[PDB]
Amino acid sequence: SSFTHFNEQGRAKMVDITHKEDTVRVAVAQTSVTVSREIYEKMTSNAIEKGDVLAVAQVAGVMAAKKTADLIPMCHPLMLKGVDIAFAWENDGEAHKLVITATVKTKGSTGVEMEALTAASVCALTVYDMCKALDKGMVIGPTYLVEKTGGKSGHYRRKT
Amino acid sequence: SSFTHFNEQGRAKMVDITHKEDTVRVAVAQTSVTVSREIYEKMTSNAIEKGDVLAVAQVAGVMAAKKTADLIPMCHPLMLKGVDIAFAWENDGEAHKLVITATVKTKGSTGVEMEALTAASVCALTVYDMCKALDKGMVIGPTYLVEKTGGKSGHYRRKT
Amino acid sequence: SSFTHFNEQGRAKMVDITHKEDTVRVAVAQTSVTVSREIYEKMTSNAIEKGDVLAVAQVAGVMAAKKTADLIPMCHPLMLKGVDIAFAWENDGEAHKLVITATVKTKGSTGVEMEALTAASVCALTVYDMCKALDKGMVIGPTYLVEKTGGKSGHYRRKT
Amino acid sequence: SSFTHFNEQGRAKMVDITHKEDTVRVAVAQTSVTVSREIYEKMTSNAIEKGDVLAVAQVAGVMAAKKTADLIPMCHPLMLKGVDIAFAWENDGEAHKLVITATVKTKGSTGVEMEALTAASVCALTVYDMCKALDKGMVIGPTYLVEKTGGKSGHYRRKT
Amino acid sequence: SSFTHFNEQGRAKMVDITHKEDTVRVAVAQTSVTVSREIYEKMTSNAIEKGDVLAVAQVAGVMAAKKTADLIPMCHPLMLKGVDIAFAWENDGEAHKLVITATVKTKGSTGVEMEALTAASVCALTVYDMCKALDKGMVIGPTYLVEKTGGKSGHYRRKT
Amino acid sequence: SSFTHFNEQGRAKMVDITHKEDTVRVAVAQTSVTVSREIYEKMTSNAIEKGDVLAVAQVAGVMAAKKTADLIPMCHPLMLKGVDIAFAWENDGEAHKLVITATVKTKGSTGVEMEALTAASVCALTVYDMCKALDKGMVIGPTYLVEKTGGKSGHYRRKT
Repeated sequence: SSFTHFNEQGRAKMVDITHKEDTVRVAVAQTSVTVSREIYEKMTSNAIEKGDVLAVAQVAGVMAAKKTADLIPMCHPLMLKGVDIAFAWENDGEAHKLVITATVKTKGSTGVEMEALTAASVCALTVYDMCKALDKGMVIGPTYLVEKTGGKSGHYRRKT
Repeated sequence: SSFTHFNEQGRAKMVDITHKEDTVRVAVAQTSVTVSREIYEKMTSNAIEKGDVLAVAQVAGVMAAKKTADLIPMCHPLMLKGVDIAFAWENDGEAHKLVITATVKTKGSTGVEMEALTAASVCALTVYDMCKALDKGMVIGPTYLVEKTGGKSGHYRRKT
Repeated sequence: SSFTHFNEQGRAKMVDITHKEDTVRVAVAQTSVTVSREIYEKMTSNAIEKGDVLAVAQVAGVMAAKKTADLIPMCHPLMLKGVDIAFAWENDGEAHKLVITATVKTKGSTGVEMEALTAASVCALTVYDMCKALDKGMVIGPTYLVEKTGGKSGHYRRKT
Repeated sequence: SSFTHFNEQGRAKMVDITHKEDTVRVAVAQTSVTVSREIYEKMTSNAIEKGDVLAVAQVAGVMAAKKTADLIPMCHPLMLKGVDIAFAWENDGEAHKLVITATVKTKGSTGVEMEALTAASVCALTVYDMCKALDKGMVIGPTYLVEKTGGKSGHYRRKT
Repeated sequence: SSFTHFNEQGRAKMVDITHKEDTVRVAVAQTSVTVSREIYEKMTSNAIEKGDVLAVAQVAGVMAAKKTADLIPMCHPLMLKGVDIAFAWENDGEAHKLVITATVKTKGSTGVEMEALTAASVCALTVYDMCKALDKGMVIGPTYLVEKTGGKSGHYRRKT
Repeated sequence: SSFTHFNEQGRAKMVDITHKEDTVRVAVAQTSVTVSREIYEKMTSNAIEKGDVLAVAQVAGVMAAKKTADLIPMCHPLMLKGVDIAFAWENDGEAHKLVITATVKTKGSTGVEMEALTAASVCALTVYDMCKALDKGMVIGPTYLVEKTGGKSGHYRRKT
């Protein structure tokens, strides 16, 4: 086993994928934002705050998926065919945990794990930006790959 | 207490900071990447792999700090005065944990918490991109604010 | 009277504003999207379509204000202090007309008319993108400046 | 009929077009800029002002077509195969009206209506930026789709 | 003497300029494009080719000045106050040489040498892009700083 | 022979390549940075300065290849399949000359000469940015195309 993102001189390169074949590739990444009770309360009630934080974070996440190659040095620029995000409130203890799941799809010679991970990361950062006025102690993550299909390494799926 | 990023119609807005005063503001954010033993071994030895993953991730993180306003919908575009990142290998158990700490500085009417958090997040994503060929099970985070100075809310510092 | 955006050789330049003074500047721009009855009905009822088109368009508009200098060749890159957008349904006849009003604020040596106009334009384009599946005949505009304050030319205000 | 840009949770998503087939797609959009007599005179005579406003606006429009996915939240990033813009002075009354027509072409599973509309919009905004020193009362639009070919909805063509 | 763009760990950082004072800074950079006789002939006659290559290259150069921080890893994002470019045909022998001179101005705690150099470089690349259909043998450069004012290192001026 | 980047009205357009066929295309560009003895000494010894300038410049160059269409007005946005850069110190006299060679690969209907040239140019500019603290007299270039394969004009190769 060995790195693929370094060249003959030990420096970063964008791996040549010219020969590889084009297949349907999908990647699912997950992260979360743990928040204070106050933040959870204001995000789940429209009694006073009618603003939708998730709608904004969703948009940021989708747009981030498209900006992945602009942010990750060696990532290839791809023609994403689809990007969607799903939210779910959970309770990792007594604290409220917003779980974020990003799914990215494409047709090409390279996976979209980075696009999914980046979409999830920026989605979380946006939730943080929209709620930080209430509390700066919010915690993002862990962030990880849930699964990916297509490509050489076949189907990947985090064990649970 | 209340959200600041929503307008009179319950939709997202970039808060007007015209009246606020310009002061020295700093923000420190932290995250990490937990990796397999193989990834740790190849990143800490130059015997075969001479490529520097941290050098690439560092560059990505600094550039991400500058792209923060392009990624986070309601963030103000700022003239960052400084951005630096520090790395440290730790052992959150028997697994190797790369700790990433991003520090951002500026002079203005709004904090740089998002710039620091974004810098740290993309730095981590880049480490993941550079090592994923070896293992897709890497875990990023938790990501959180360590401290921030300047501004209304005074000095913030996560308790440890 | 004469152009300011052309140089000694008759080609485009970014006008030097080094000597000018920094003052509070605001700009308000307006546009609209005329839509079919079906589009209006689905955007104003949550009975089936619960998606908020305006929330997405609002985010796009704010982000576009920040990208103004990236899109308009000779515009100066500014540290926007605030950006907000307001919506209102009107009836320019028997057809439904969504009126969009973008307000941009800053502190500097140049106005933000372009930022407001661009914010409004992209906000409208986003409404169009979100509803085009229903009808491609939507009409955007007219788009124009409502008013601007600060600067040499003093206070401007479109007569009505 | 129903929206396609919203997901199972009522939030924005980039529609999956993985299954669709790749065909030749074209889109033509139109807009205009109504200007004062003075602006028209200086743009149509090289006696004193030799700067070419249309050359600058043309460049901005083409570049905007490529930035469409960066500006419109749910638009797919495409490999545009061609982008061209045409100008024509008209007289919508006694006032001078610069008509702008943008044509975008590509080969893929999704239309380029947004790319054409965005190209036209930014082209107009650039004309406004280059002439605003003379008058801020310029009016942009209406902006609309003239026609599009390829895709499910077959050939579209605005009736005149 | 020592590098300023590396941190305590030997990796890239954006130097903190928080303490420095804000002064008027200017930078002038120069480059050129050596072309074949055919390219020179078509660029200097409107008999058949009426397209203005310099107008396009000028726009690209100005826009590149603004994108400098997006391209150069450790450059600070600045509020440029002015950007202009000048062209001149010369004869570095019997071959035609288009000389490009970019001038950038700002008010801040850091010079704009990179903005001027980048503006000149992209301006040249654009001339190349517009004429490559005629010949791929065009040569760009040398590219260098002509002079800079303001800052610690005082006034710099290349000896001739 | 004639320009391809101008339309029927003598203004810039992105040439339609819809009909052309997709083939493997490669482009190799070269440039250099001539530096003072002091700069060469600090870049080739780790005795004190352990920072790797080439690692940073390499990353900037690869990322610039992907940003080519954002910088060069009429360039088509492509799905680059590979980007690599190679360095070599030479002595164009008694002065030290860092030679930079960028290779870009893709599969499509248009060459990647601009991507290679842009990658090389920004790589050089980054070396300059990282070393300018030591000397502002560094000279970049000449920059030129070494060779390109695929496409109509067949195989191109600069004579030496």
